[PDB]
Amino acid sequence: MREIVHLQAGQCGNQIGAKFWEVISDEHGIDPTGTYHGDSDLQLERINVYYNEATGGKYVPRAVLVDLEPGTMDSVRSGPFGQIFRPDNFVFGQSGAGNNWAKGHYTEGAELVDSVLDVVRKEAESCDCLQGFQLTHSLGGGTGSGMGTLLISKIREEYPDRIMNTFSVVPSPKVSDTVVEPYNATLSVHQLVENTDETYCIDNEALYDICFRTLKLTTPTYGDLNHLVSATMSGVTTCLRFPGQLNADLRKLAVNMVPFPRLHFFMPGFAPLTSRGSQQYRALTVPELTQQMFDAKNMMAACDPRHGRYLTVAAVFRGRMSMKEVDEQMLNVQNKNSSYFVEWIPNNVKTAVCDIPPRGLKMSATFIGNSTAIQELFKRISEQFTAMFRRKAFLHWYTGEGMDEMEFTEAESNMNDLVSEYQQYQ
Amino acid sequence: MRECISIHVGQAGVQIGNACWELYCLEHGIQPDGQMPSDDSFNTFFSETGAGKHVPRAVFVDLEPTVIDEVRTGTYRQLFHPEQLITGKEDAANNYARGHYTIGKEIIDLVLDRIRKLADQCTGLQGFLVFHSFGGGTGSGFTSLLMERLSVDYGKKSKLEFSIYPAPQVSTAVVEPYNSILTTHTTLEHSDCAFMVDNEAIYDICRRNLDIERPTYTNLNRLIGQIVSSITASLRFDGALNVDLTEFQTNLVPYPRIHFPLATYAPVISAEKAYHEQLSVAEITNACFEPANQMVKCDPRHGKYMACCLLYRGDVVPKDVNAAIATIKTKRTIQFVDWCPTGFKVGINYQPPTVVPGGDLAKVQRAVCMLSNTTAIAEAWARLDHKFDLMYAKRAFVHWYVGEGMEEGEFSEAREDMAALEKDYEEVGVDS
Amino acid sequence: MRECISIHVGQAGVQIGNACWELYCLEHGIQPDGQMPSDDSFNTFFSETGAGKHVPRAVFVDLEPTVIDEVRTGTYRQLFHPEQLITGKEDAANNYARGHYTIGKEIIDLVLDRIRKLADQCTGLQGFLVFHSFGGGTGSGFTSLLMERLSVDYGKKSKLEFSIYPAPQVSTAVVEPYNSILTTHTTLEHSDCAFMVDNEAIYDICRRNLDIERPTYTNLNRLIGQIVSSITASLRFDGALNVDLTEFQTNLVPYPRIHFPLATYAPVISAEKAYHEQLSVAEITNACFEPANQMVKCDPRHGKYMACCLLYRGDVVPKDVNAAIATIKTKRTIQFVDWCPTGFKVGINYQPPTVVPGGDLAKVQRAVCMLSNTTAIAEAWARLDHKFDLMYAKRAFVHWYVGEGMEEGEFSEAREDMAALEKDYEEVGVDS
Amino acid sequence: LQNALTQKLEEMLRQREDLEQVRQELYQEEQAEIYKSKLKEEAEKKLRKQ
Amino acid sequence: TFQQKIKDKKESIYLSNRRAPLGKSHDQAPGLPKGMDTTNTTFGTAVIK
Ligand SMILES: Nc1nc2c(ncn2[C@@H]2O[C@H](COP(=O)(O)OP(=O)(O)OP(=O)(O)O)[C@@H](O)[C@H]2O)c(=O)[nH]1
Ligand SMILES: Nc1nc2c(ncn2[C@@H]2O[C@H](COP(=O)(O)OP(=O)(O)OP(=O)(O)O)[C@@H](O)[C@H]2O)c(=O)[nH]1
Ligand SMILES: Nc1nc2c(ncn2[C@@H]2O[C@H](COP(=O)(O)OP(=O)(O)O)[C@@H](O)[C@H]2O)c(=O)[nH]1
Ligand SMILES: [Mg+2]
Ligand SMILES: [Mg+2]
Repeated sequence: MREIVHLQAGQCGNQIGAKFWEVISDEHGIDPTGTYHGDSDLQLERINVYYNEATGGKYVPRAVLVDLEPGTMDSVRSGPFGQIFRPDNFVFGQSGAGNNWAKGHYTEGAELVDSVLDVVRKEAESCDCLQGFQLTHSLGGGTGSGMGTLLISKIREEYPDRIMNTFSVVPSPKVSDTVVEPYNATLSVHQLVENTDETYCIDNEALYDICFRTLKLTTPTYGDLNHLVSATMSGVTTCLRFPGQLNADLRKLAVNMVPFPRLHFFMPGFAPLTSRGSQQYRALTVPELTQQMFDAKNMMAACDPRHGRYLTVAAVFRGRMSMKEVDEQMLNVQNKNSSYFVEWIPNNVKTAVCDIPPRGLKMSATFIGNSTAIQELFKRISEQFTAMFRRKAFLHWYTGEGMDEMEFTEAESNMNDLVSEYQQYQ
Repeated sequence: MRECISIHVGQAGVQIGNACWELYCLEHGIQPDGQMPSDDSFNTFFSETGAGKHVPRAVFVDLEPTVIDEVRTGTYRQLFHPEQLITGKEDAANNYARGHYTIGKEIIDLVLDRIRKLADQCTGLQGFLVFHSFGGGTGSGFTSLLMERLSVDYGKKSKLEFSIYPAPQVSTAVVEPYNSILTTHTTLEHSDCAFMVDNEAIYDICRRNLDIERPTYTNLNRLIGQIVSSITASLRFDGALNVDLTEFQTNLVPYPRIHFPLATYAPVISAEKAYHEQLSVAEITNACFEPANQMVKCDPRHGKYMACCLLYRGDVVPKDVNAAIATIKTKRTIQFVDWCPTGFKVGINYQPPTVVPGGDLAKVQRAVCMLSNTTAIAEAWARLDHKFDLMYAKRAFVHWYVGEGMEEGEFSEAREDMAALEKDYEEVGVDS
Repeated sequence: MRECISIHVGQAGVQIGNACWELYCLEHGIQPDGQMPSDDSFNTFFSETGAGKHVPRAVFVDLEPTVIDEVRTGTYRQLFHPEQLITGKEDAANNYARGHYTIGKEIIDLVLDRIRKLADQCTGLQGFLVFHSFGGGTGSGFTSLLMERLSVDYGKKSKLEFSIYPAPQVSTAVVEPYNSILTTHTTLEHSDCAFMVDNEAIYDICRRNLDIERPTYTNLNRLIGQIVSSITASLRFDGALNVDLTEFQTNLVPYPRIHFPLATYAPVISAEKAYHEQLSVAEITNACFEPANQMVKCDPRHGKYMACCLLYRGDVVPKDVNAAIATIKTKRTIQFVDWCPTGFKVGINYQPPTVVPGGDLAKVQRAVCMLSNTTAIAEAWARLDHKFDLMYAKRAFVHWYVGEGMEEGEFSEAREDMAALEKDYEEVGVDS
Repeated sequence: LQNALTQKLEEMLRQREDLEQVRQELYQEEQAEIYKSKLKEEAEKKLRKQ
Repeated sequence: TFQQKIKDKKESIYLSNRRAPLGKSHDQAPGLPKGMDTTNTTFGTAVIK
């Protein structure tokens, strides 16, 4: 009735997405074999949202895995929940993109996406009433950002009156795991501004710092970072699958957060992350979660909200709580803290509560916020791109595959247009 | 013989409607299967199948299946008709131009055909009971073209619209002031009488009188459900003087624009408190006109009263009512307009209020429900036009409403009518 | 002393007869073996052999053997006559001239020999009941030359015909616009009353009322089987006001070329919904006139009714029939022609409907079958001549007809008749 | 009659709430045992590496 | 046939298999009260003189 199609592209997209299907199958009760070994009649009530049917009481995900290197999905297929997908939906090439954006958009990805959309077409036409799409990528590479922004514009023309969900990992200032990282971020965000209804920003730097000051982790491997991202992905779209007192689907969150069509980049968060030093001494109340929501350490990007202003803030709760206690707590954050919110919008704060919390936790919630602090993430990319563009460093193979010099200047002008509109509305 | 039709659109009406039909069955002695256990009091709200099942006169309509499909599998799945539970596919999602122009246009023939089938089983019709809220686009966009068709098809039938009002500090949506001004357009012309209740004043009443520290959404609908049961208690039961739905339509509304009464219940008390207090008619009448018990967050002492209607239930003797009425006009704080000395209307009924299972209200012999029409809404509407004008100076959230089919000129057309409605209070509030 | 003869040709006519002669066995208590356990109510349809077997009065003719050969192997082997099951070798193969010109000549002497033999056993003939479909080559080709031998043999006998109308959008053959025109060249001359049923309207009857999402051809033929047993029921049972077969020719055929009525049954409902409803005489007669229950896909609000015949069954009384009929005449939506101030014809029987075991229809006390002669069929026949004209401008599919005996000139002669027959709906639709 | 109906409705709501409570309750000890196994695995891995 | 019965018993859990079997409607016994034979009972209002 309200179906979502999930697409995983790139190494960063596939590793996060493969953990995402392990999280939600535990909440719905699906074994790694694919059969339903579930415990409640409420888990199977709304299961067509993310899953398609099989033969013999089995459920397959509504996912398409695409990447230009076959070696990445060999690790995914050999994983814990790798035996759940359809082998027809695996679409791979043989020559890698080389982390070069002009390869993944013009000369290498342009021959694969004929076979990519045919999987998307027959998986989206089979629905009865489609709501939107999900796509996971990163804004640092040539595979996540080369094919990632190409897949959006092909299906935006095919399905115009729908909603796009892209969960994008943004490049960090200090981590810097790629030499050409400031180039392909500006080239990819030129298409995400015009063609995506909802884009999320995730920082590896912030995801590291959450694991130390809050979870007190000793060895934060790449398994634990995807456990933080996948819990926020499930909390956004919990009103489709679970009953609630005050519910809000995906298009419900499309209207309230986006006042003008240019500003749809959200900083997200999770409410009850707790270390086991203070897990067993913790108190669980609605005022206690609210302290942990608006912490800037809990946000998953390197932007300080006190260096800007908030536009719209929502928090999707999960569990059995009292709705008066929810709203007076979320009114007090606006009355007393008046500077950090804008002045020409009354009641910046939206709320939503569902009755099904995540497993093993009494009360939980997810945080989503729209702030003018995100200009610094875009400003630091624009100044790194400006320094290298003067000397034309690293640029002479992008020009070697049919991509002109004027295309990079067009992206920088459109990038500085986004920074101006955040400061103008501040 | 005499009966009414109940329509529950949006979400906020449905859980109120779920709490109302759980209240109606206990008063008439019907199990939630719908059959009496092993009298024409139920003909106002139920239809008797010849086999022995009572079917409610209710249609439950929403644009999304996640709220109605809990009723098809709930306790009351055996009570309703399976074709009365109308259900769409994709929700309007708080967009007036969705629930009125592009999504509400695919199920209007199904909801109106159920209205014809329910009203053809009728023998004599009194009115309708539509439940909605102002904030949501489902409770605003869909109601507007619902009552546009009922007004044309049914000429002089009453349409008692029950509406939730957006509180000044308690609110959920951010586009909520945009929908409520657009919601007002269907109530100024197609609505005979629309009742106003908000959420924030119920929060304090549960926090002050009930001593509930953490009120929720199931406790608010029980307080609202008593008032809807109190209005229609003069139809299902015999009393000293009985009020029809058409009876108090004339009594409360002065003008073709001012039809927004304010609901109040008394005594709103807990079980640990009423066991010690002596309650009579002379106290529960004064508790209605107290400034701390109005169920809409507004100050009545700023404005002036226009018309009132107090409905008493239970063991009430009508001489004791007259002493209570005469006491009020002697007090100087309660102020009425000089062009209306006859401002009260009384109703006494012999059927006491009932308790609900798992509820928080007390067993009290008599209770009074007050419907007050005052000028205190003037500050409550000068507020909501400032929220609309603040976000419309920079054209915020407009590009969603425009794309679905709604024009831009109707945002200014709705604001100029709210200016005409705001100045109608001050035009009639001054004493000649 | 009252009898009817049924002939089933093609596949669509015969396969309904599997569900038609199934139903007559339950009503009178005849086993499928053909022996009646422990009364002249079955003399219209069954003739009793002196040994005790009861045999039907039906002739089963098909050029293709594969649909009759499953009857000769089934449970109903012991019911029919071995000589009333006539089969050929090769079908008409969706060709008109393979049923009328080439193959239909060789076996029609055996067909009319049986109809001569059945009539000598009968003491009174009231009509014929020929079942076929328009689209096929056997349902269109073979019935056209059957009636023109039939009309020269029996002159004044009624010839009631139950034909499957080709649906507007859904169809299972390609030359159906070619093959449905050729039937009407003779049925406008040699047929007196041809009822219309299509497949797309019953699909949405099953989808909405019965809540059947996956229907088959055994589902549809049980619904059509009820209407024929409701039309005939005034001949087999005693009633308050009975209608003869010749009786509703004069009521329904005002002009010699306007004899195409639409059948409608009510209450067509499932077994879960009817336990909640109060099915009465004043409501099941409104279920016929709503546009969602006509068994032909046409919009009746565009046209106007000419003659209606409401046939009731079960516990119905004459007050509630005509109190509810006069309710219809006050409604502005049902528009009659001004040259028929009276158009309603009423028949009432005393027997309730009978459900088959394993069926999906509910067990209801009463039923109504409506036969409406309307002018809305012009728009149904406008779209089918538009199907013929686009396929004839390029001479598609013509060369299969000329290779069997059919000329090309009769394609122009049959088309010009539909130019006149659609014109006559306007010459009678204009008001004086 | 009102007392009888109130009693039966209270019993029905109590049973449904008990079902929801027990199904929500049986989650946490599984996670506790999972992390106890994780700690034992970490200690064994450290000793094995040394 | 027994292995197909195994397969259909496992396959009966589906939403499509609950909503729409072949040539039938869904199961009406949750809707109707317990212990009532559907084809034997009579639905409607009886007219008594
Ligand atoms: N009293 C009461 N009010 C409610 C309840 N649920 C929601 N509301 C109020 O309804 C307002 C919003 O309108 P809703 O009815 O929830 O939304 P809607 O009309 O269904 O529109 P959509 O959500 O887009 O479908 C909120 O501000 C709440 O205050 C409830 O269960 N009880
Ligand atoms: N309702 C219903 N319609 C049928 C059935 N069988 C065939 N039809 C209709 O008949 C049309 C085709 O014409 P037929 O009567 O089947 O063809 P025919 O007369 O048997 O001609 P031949 O097949 O050559 O012998 C199709 O478009 C169907 O709509 C049936 O069992 N039930
Ligand atoms: N959270 C998370 N991030 C990862 C993981 N693997 C790689 N990354 C990030 O992805 C960035 C590089 O992206 P890249 O591999 O070039 O994207 P690709 O071209 O699509 O393969 C690095 O900065 C890493 O921080 C992972 O398993 N989890
Ligand atoms: Mg809703
Ligand atoms: Mg055939």
